[PDB]
Formats: sequence, C-alpha cells, structure tokens
Amino acid sequence: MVYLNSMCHMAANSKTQQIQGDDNKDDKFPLASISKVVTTLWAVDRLGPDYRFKTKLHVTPTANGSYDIHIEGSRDPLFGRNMSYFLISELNRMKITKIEKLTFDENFLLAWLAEEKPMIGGTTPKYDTVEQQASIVRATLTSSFATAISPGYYTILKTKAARIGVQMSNRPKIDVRTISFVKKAEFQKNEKSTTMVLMSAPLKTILKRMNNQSNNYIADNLYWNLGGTEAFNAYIAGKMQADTSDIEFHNGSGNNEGSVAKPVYNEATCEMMIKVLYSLDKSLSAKGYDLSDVMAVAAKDKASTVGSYGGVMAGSTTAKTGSVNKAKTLMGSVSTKNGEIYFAVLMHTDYDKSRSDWGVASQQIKNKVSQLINQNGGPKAIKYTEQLPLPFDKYSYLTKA
Amino acid sequence: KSSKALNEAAEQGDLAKVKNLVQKNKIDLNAQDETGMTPLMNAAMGGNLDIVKFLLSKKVNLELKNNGGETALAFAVTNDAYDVAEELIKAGANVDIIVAGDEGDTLFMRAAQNNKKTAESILAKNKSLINKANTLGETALFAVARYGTPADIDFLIKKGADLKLKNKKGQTALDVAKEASNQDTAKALSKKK
Repeated sequence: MVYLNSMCHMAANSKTQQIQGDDNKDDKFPLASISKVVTTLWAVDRLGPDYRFKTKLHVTPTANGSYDIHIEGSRDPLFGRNMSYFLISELNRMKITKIEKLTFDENFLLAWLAEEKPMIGGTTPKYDTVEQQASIVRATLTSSFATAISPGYYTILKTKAARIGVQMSNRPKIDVRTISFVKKAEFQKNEKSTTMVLMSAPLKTILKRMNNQSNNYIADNLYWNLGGTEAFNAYIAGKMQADTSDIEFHNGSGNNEGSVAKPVYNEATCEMMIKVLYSLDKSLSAKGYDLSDVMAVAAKDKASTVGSYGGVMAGSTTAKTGSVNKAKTLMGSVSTKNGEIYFAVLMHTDYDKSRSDWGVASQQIKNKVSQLINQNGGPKAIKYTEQLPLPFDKYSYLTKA
Repeated sequence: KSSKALNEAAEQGDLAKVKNLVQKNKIDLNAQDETGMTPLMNAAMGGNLDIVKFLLSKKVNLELKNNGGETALAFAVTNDAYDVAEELIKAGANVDIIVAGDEGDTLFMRAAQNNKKTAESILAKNKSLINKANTLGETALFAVARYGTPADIDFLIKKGADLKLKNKKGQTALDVAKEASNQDTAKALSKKK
C-alpha cells in the first residue's frame, strides 16, 4: 500500500531556516538510496570535492626488459574495469607491456563490475579480513586485469574518454607473470624504483557517477573508507548535533543490511534530509560548485535514475531517488521562479506484498514535487550541461610523483 | 513452478546468473510467483535491458500480469525503464494497458508525463490512446495540466488531444490546472482553440 510517511521543504535562502512540512517530519523512516546524499555530504566535508585518490605504482625495471610493479592503493572507490583499461593504456603509453611481478597492498580496491550491474544495485562485498579481500583482488587481477581486453567495452570507454579530452591507446595489452599481495607495512620500495601516480577523477565526479546510477559499491566503499558506522555517528553528531533518534546508519548505500525476515535499513527524519541538503550546498558553494555537480538533474542527466523525470521538474530539479521494500524516496532541490527550494519526500510502500507499489509511489512523489514547484511560480531552468563522469580525467595520466 | 533465484537475478541485473538458470531449462519462464511476477516483469522493473532481450529470445509471454494488473511493459514505464519499454514495444507488447493505482492511468498517460519518445512509440501503435480516459475520466492532458508544462500541452495537442473533455467530477483540463495552481498550463489552456 502506498502512502506518505513525510514530506518537508525549505527555501535555500531562508533567514529563519525553519523547515516546513507535516507532523511526521521529525520521525525516522527508511531512506533507501537517498542515504547516498548523506554519504556525499560526509565525503565532501572529509575530503573536499576536488580530492583525488592517488594510486601509486612503484615501478622497477628487471633484467629481461620487463618491470616489477607494486600498487600502493588509495582506496579509490571507482577502480574497476574502466580505470583498469585506462591504467593499461597508460602502461602501454610508457612502453610497459610485460610485468614480471605485480604486487598490491590492502588499499588497492579492485571490483571489475564497480560501475555495472549487478554491483550498482547489489550488496557490496564487505571483506571481514584483509586476506579475503586480497584473495579476491588477486583473482580479479589474474582473470580480468591481466587478460585480453574486451574490444566492445574498451571502444565504448575510449570514445567517452575522447569526449572529455583524454587520449587512450588503440590496442591495449599487458602480460603479467606473477601476482601477489604485499601489505603496506611490509612493502620495501626498491632503490631502483620510480613512483608513478595514477590519480582518480576528482571526488565530485565520482559522486556524480554514484548519484546518477545509485551506485551501492561506490557509496558503501566511501562510507567504509571514512571509518564506517562508528565514524559516521561521530561525524553527524558533531555536524548536526544529531543522535540515533534523528539518524541511524549502517552503510553508505541505503540498502538492506539484514534479511527479508529482519531488515536493517538506514533511517532518518525528513528534517535531517533538509539539513543535509543545506550543508552539502554550503560546502559545495565554498568551492564554486552546485548540487548539480554531485547529484543528478531531472531530464538532463539521461544516464541517471531521473533521466525521465518530466513535467515541471525537467531541467529545474536536482534529485536523488531511493527504492527499498518499505519505501520510495526522493530528495533534492527545485529551481523555481521564487528561487532554490530543498525538499524531501519519504513514501511508504509494501513492495513485498505488491511489486507495483514502487511505480505507484514514484508518480505520487513526482506529483508532490511538481505541486511544490507550481506553488513557487513554476520552474526555472538551472544552469547545467550534462556531464560525462568517468573514473579518470585529463589529470589522471600516469606521472612521476 | 517459478524460481525465486531466477526472479531475483532478473530484477538485480545479474545476466550471468539468469543464463545459468534459464538454459538449464527446468524453469517455465511463464510461471508466476505468489504475487504474480514473472522473470520478465522482474527484468523490466529493474531496467535490465540485456536480461529482457535474453528473455524475449526465449519467446516468453509478454502479457502476463502481476497482482497489481501490470504487464512487463507497465513495470518498465512505471519504473522509468524507458529503454526497456522501447524494446518491449518493438517486440510487440500491448500498449493499450493500465498501470497500477487508484486512477487506472493508461500506459500512454504515464509515458506522456515523463518520456516523449515512449509516448510517441505508444501512439504509433494506437493513435486513439491520446484521448483514452482513465478510471476518473482523465486523459494525459489533465495530468500535464496539473503537473506539466506548456510544451507538454503542445505535445499532446500535436498528437490529437481533445480540449473539451470533462472528467467524472465535471472538470476540464483547464479546471484542474487552476485547481493545482499551475499558472503556466492554466494560462496556456485558457487560450487553446
């Protein structure tokens, strides 16, 4: 059954900063993937929107014209197929085609399908030992990084890269003989090695990709990188003077951390969502950015969950969706004749009784946001050109430290 | 018998898992689960185009309905999986269907509010859907009158929308625009001939 849990809103320029909405605006409800906006705020505050994950390669020539390479990881949360293809292209650009010994530490996170289904919407693997993580990274390095590159996926990426001014090799290929895990504390850089850096795209880009796709892998890894639940609780208490009664998280993504029998979902109040939007906007504005630099724009970001959010929302609304068994949610900003307004809509669903509830709730949410826009003089198009967020950009080329 | 594992993989976008269950062919792909879902509905709802294409190659029935009365195409449209919706329409899925909810909105109405390309694809199969009313007597013109733009109104008019219809409350589209405080669509509709 579909009904409203709570809706709230606040003009961005409010002098009083009084949040408007119903009597349930201070009650906790399941957030689903609007949780990712909270993770976005945490990351923006802790790292900065221009932060880059600086993966280091320690490169040493060997007697037979090959190289030994140790990867000193950065916990880049978008290091999968496409970053690997870029790295291989870069190795080839450097005349590195054969690697004798490839080693990597516990901060080298590699998930081949990081940007693809089913990882976008799946349960992000949570490695409870470093040895488990390393076994799987080694396997992915062996079966994916070190094997024939898919011509279809590579050419799709290369074409996207060219649109953002990045050069890639036409015929990428690497040979790797031995692959093994070497812990950071145990790594001994060779006197003859050179440290090369492969920087990620800036954090804002990573966040944009996450919030376009609703990418669980990125969100969960950012949350763990920043210290997980204990660290999040401390952050939000210090940021918002909030406690468990206002917001209770267990992961970065919003999905179910328990069973269908006993679910565990991130929950927060509708008021807390408005406060998060206000704070995110403030932190981004300090660096010359808008919510549209990290969150999807209705009808403009075609490769997002709001690509077909039509009507008065199209081009005016920056928003993040969410869907779980018991909730359909949306939060963001609307640009109106009267200015920028933050909103959050928390619906109740019973998707397990009736799978049609998500679609029913979705249109009810859209109509409620459209009504809000109507009541503030209609839409005003934001200044926005559709972005093409990749894991790398024109500053990601392998370069000496 | 339905497979819970297949249905879950189909919704989650795990094509490998789907291929590993379907080609083993112990599963009737038209069998429905306890809420009336099929693999195809799950793939459509989850926006999983490769999985939908794989299931279409097995010649599954397109017109089964869940407990909400929805076919796979309704799942796709209502979950904004418009790539999937296009695929299903090209594959011959019925476009003259009703989406879930008290209003009994037509598929066309739902697409009209949200995705112009799919709204056009629907009308290409059945021109008259432009003026097919929902259970409350409303067409797409009414929905866009409340929550859309003057450009949306023009789209509907360009496709043959009738301006004089009244809903079951006796209201015109202009009446509902005014009631929803949509100044721009009310102004536009007041002038339409």
